[PDB]
Amino acid sequence: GNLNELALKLAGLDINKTEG
Amino acid sequence: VPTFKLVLVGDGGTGKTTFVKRHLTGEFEKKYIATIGVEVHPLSFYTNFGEIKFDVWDTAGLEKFGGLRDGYYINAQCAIIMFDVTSRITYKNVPNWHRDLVRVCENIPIVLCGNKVDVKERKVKAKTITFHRKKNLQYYDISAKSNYNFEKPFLWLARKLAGNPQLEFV
Amino acid sequence: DLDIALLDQVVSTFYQGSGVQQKQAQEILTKFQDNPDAWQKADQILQFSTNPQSKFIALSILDKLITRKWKLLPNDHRIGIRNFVVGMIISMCQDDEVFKTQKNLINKSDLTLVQILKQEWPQNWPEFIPELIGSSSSSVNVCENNMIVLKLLSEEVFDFSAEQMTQAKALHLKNSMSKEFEQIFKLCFQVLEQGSSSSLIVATLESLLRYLHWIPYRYIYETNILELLSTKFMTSPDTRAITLKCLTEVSNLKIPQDNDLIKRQTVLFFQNTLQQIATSVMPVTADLKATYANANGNDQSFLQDLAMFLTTYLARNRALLESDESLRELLLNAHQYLIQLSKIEERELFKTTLDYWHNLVADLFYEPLKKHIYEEICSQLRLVIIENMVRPEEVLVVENDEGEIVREFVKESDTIQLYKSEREVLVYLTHLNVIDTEEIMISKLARQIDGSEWSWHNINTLSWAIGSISGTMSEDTEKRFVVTVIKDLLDLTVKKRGKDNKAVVASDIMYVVGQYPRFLKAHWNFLRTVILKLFEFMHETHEGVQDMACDTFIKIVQKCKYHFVIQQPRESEPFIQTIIRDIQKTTADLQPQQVHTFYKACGIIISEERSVAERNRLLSDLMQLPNMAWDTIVEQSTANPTLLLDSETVKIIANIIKTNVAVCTSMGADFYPQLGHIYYNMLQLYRAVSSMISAQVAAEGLIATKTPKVRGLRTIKKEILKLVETYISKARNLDDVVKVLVEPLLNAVLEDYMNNVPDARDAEVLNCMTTVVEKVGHMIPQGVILILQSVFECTLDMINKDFTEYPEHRVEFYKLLKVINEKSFAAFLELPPAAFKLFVDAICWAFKHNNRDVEVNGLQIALDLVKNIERMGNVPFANEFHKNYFFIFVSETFFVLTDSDHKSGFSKQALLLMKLISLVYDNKISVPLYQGTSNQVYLSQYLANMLSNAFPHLTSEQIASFLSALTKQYKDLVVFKGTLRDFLVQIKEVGGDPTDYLFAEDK
Ligand SMILES: Nc1nc2c(ncn2[C@@H]2O[C@H](COP(=O)(O)OP(=O)(O)OP(=O)(O)O)[C@@H](O)[C@H]2O)c(=O)[nH]1
Ligand SMILES: [Mg+2]
Repeated sequence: GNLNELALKLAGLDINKTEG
Repeated sequence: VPTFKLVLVGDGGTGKTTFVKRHLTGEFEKKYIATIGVEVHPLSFYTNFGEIKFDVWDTAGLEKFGGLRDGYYINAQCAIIMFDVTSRITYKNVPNWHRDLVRVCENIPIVLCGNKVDVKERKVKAKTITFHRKKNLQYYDISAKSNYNFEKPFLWLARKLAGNPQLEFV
Repeated sequence: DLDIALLDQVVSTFYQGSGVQQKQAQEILTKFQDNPDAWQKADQILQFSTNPQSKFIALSILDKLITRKWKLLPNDHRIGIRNFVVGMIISMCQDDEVFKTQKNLINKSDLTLVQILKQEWPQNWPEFIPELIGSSSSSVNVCENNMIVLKLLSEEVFDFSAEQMTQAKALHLKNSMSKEFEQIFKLCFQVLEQGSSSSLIVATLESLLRYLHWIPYRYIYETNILELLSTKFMTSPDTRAITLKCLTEVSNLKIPQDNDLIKRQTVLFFQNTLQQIATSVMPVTADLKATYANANGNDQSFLQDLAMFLTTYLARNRALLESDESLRELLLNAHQYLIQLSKIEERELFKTTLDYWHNLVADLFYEPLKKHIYEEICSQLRLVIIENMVRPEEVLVVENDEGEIVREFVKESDTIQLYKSEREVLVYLTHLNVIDTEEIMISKLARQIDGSEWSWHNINTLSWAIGSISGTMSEDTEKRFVVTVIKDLLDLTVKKRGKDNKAVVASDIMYVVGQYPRFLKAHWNFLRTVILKLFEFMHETHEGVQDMACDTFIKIVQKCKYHFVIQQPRESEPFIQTIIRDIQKTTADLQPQQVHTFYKACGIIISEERSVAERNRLLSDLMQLPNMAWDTIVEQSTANPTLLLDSETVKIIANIIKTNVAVCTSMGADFYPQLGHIYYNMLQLYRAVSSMISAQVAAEGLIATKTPKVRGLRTIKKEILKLVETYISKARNLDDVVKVLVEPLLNAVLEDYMNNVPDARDAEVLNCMTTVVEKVGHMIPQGVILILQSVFECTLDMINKDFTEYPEHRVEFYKLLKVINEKSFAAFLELPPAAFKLFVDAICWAFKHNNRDVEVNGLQIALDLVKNIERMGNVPFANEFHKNYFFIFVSETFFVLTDSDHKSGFSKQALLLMKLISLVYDNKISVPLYQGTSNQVYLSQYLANMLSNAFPHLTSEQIASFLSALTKQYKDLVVFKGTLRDFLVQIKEVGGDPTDYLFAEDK
């Protein structure tokens, strides 16, 4: 198995976006 | 605005005076200067429903300085019993302080406080502290030195005496 | 001095006034009741005063007389005081307003009667109990008050007699109560079955509660009292709480174990009780969480007491209820009430139920055939625990003595310990049903996402719950579960509006991943993304995020360090190389403390590097920035200490040293080369700052110690001591510590310590030396002598004027003496005799402290010293020691034993005294101790004379009998301590019985 999807999503974690 | 007599009891050196003095002036005293008999200190907290006032009767924990002893407890409307989690004997004496207290004041809100939880070699381990259960005391770990749960004993008492669970200090 | 009216006024000014006048009244009152003649003022106060507070004080005065001097009194006065107290109690009972409103005063009078009973009963008051029983028919008030009297007698005899009475006296009073209890029980049972008056019945049940601590179970099981407690007194509101307390103690009785009848009785009272609670109080469906928040009447205490009863009974008796299928519904209803109680927002009540749930879920795990009975209970329990998870990590923010703000994690707190208990229960429950657990936590998370249960508290709490069950699900289920959770949280973060909300959820993602190191280690790519994300967060200025980022970085590397030092498939280099290279950019926006944490994290990783050349290389690279700064500033600043008047330079230097400290803390032994790189210039720096600090304190005094300038300098000084202490404490190569580190260290710190003025000497110097002696003291006998010479007398002088000044120095001094005495006693043998006397003096001075942190070490040193001397054979230092000091230690030990306020030292005081006595009674001292009489007789004589001088009210018979016991019991610690406790009781009073010291043999 792998975690490639999850790693890419986590790399998008952004507390300064405004997609609220 | 009413005033509530609060008696503060427990073994010598456990932190009673230094807890109160920090509450009054913001400063923390490092020296141990044993209390002789009692000192009464008015202590006010401002709340979201107004001012609350305690007359804090800070009693001596050393036998040789005990003074009037349980005679300090007459009229008390609440109490804190303090011990020191770095010293097992001070927890061993908590039932003796409680006994002398409630023989005078049958039905008052009491908080039990284990102080000095900042210190690295804790001797009175948390699992060990159960005396308050059968006596219906509140319990908190505190640290007068490091500001841990510093207002909680007064907050719980204030709520109890004002009959107001929503009361908050401000 | 003060007649009745004026005493009344003083009391009323003390209790009802304030300020300065209240304090002046206090002093009058305190002196008055300490007056040995005060007790003649007292009856008069009791006869004539109009003030219940005056009468309380008069009773306290009489208690002092009763407790201490009663047997000095003529038999006339005794019977007079006794008749007076009895009649006064009866008047107060027969006066309605007083009986209503002066209960503390009647309770005090009752306790005074009990003090007399302790002296007089039953041997000189055999009719007391039948008289009391008789007078209870005379009045309902008197009867009620009689229950208070019997309750206090029970407490004073059974619960509180240990240490307040001799062992012999306590046995006599317990046997006396035991013999007369049949009649007290008769009265008690009669009132419970007939009485109306709730206040009388409540008093009766309060006394029963105390009797249950000691009475034989047959009073409970062979009468009808269980029926009354479980039916009658549960139905009436005012008796509910006290009846549950009684039934809690019934459940703890010593009862036969192989007896069907007793088992049925035990089931029946619980059956009755739970039925009565459902009929008369509240059904299992009631929302106790809301009832408890309401707080009507005494309901909170009742519910607390119900939790106690249920958990007490069930922890002991659950298998009994499981053993018959007709009991199933009782079993389950009892558990369902517990589930409801567990939802109440009151932490101490929650912990009480949690202790029981722990017992239960362990038992289901280890006997899973039972598991089907509790499925529904367990399901609701997962939810309760999840919803009440507390935070597993807590940080204290404090200002130190140099004014810096310092974050420290709390260890072993009540909160932390509750987290651990919660986790253990939830681990068991997870294995009991992993699908249910998973569903509960996923749907809980869905209700964060749909907003219905959203809040910072709820998402944090759910995160702590989820993070607590790592290693429960099996690796593959865990993988899927964690993927699902993390994705749900990543969407939740995107969905929430506002930086505050997104920071909370982001911090919880980082929390959950830190708690699943198997999941992290399985996929390097994911781990590496986590770390790079944390590094992004180290630039985020939003409150708390940088600290969260640094804390998670070090937490993760503690667990996954290996993955940073190897070269991973598909990467050109070990990730530690990458971290080190971008370290300046990565940390640029961190505060200094955070930067130090980062460097500490790096050192964890580097210690994992197995090859020494490569590890040293990594260390060298890691330290490039602080070394560059060091190499450009420090030597220069030390050759012209006028460059350190720049507070900005002092700041930069402090932070360099703290960077070293941080790296050393994690690398320990592996830090050697970096320490070596800065060592000699670091020690020149120490001297230059210590000189400047002392110079200014000398000229300006104490207040110079609070200045921004002196604080910055003291920081450098203390960090240098911290770095050396930290390294030496973890060193593995002790040869280098001794050959390279110690000698420069001692030359730099010791003479400077001695020459500094008292207010510039740092206690941390003593701490550092303690670590040096602990670690390599066996290898540096000459260094240890230097340590003593430099710090011994000058520190003793700071702390021997009073007990209160230089608190840190007191504590560190006796710690250092203790370790020197354990590890290099030879240094004490080299002292000149006058300095050795000072050492003995210092040990005795520690004994006299009301300060547990000093006292313990003083006592331990004395014991260790005596063993050290005892291990030297028949040799003249030994024999000289004994002739010079044996008796100094005997009387000093006795002096603190008999003092009011050195009770924490009791155990070691006893041991020391046993050891001293053995030295003589085991004929281990080869010389005579006096200037062919044996040392045994000389010792007994010394002791009789010492004791009759310190305690002149003791009789010769009391002293002969105590000493005869002590000298026979000194191999048996427990018995020996019992005799000492008896002695401490007898010295507080006149007329003790000398036959008390025969208690051990009479047995
Ligand atoms: N480490 C630590 N020390 C504390 C804390 N609170 C108080 N102390 C120290 O413990 C000692 C407590 O002294 P006091 O408060 O005078 O003692 P007390 O309980 O009033 O004693 P008596 O008046 O003798 O009954 C002082 O040396 C304090 O500095 C704490 O939270 N942590
Ligand atoms: Mg005090």
